[PDB]
This record gives sequence, C-alpha cells and structure tokens, in this order.
Amino acid sequence: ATTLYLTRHGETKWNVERRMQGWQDSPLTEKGRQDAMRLGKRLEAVELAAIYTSTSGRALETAEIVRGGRLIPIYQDERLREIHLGDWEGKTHDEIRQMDPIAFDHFWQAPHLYAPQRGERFCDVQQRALEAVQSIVDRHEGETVLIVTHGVVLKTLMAAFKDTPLDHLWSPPYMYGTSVTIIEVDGGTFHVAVEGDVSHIE
Repeated sequence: ATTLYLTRHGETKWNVERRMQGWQDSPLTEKGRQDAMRLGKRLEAVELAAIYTSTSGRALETAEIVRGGRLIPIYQDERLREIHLGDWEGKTHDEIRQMDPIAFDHFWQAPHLYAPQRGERFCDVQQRALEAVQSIVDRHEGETVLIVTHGVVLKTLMAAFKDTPLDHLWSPPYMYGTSVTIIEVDGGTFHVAVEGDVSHIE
C-alpha cells in the first residue's frame, strides 16, 4: 500500500528553444518556476514522506521549489533520467530532420520502430524507470511519495500501468509539466487514480 504522486519538471530554456534534452540539461524558465511553485502549493497538504527525481538539474530544481523548505528528503535516481537521445541532444527538431528523417519520424510516429545507433530505445527507458518505481514502493510501504521525472519516462510509465503497447506510447492524454498523476499501489498492483490533472497550473 503506497501512493505515488507523479509529475515532470516544467518549461526549460531548451524546451522553448525546441532543442531536445535527454541527458544534457538546461535551466528552468521563469514560467517553469511558477509552475513548480503552483504545484508546490497544491501539494502543501499532502503528507509526502519523500521525493525522488532524476540526477538532472532541471528535475532537481523543480523538486526543491516544490519541497519549498519542507522537511522532506530528496533522493536522486539515475533510473529516472530522460531517455538518452545520443547525437540528437542539444539539437533542434529541424536540425534533426536533416540528419535522421526516418528515425525522427519513428520517434514520434512509430516509437516501437525507433532504433538509434547510440541513443536509448523506449523499452530501455520503460524498463529502468519501472525498476526505480518498484524500488521506491519497496522503500515506502504505507506511505505517500512524489516523483519528479521527464516527459518520455512519464509516458512509458503510464503505458506500463495502463498496459498499453509501446506503439501507442504517445496516445493521449498529453502530460503537461508539473501536471499531477496519482498511482495507488495496493496488493502490489498499480491503479491509475488520477492522470495528468492540470488544475493549479491553469
């Protein structure tokens, strides 16, 4: 019996610059900080036992803003990093379409067909993120915790919980930054209680 609050960091410079991030990082934008503040307010009542995020700076910032001085430990897990995009990182979409037009199309249109030479495949992400989630519920029996991660990780996770095949990874709902998704873990099973709720952000 564990309650998992899930979300992804807000807007970053590269986000608005439409540059792909992955393992490279970039600071939050003013808007990204406001979104986190607002999410931090919505969770002021939830009795969080802890917070897990990736080792990425943009995720850590969001977590610190959300914790806002509350006595809560923040743990960083590599298994929650965004998909490693290899050669695509730090490059814009237009720039990428110039290099690997097909792979780029598969990425968004046929995820299950995405097979980069050095980057990470979607199932690689889903698998390690699942481990993280499992180790997290293992360490928090009878507790509620928050997980701040990234777009893709969040999506592969939702897919595992919804039992959706990876080819339908990008299916709705869209997962906004700092959106709230709640997963209830009873008897070892994952129940999607709330998905992508974006009130507070409005």
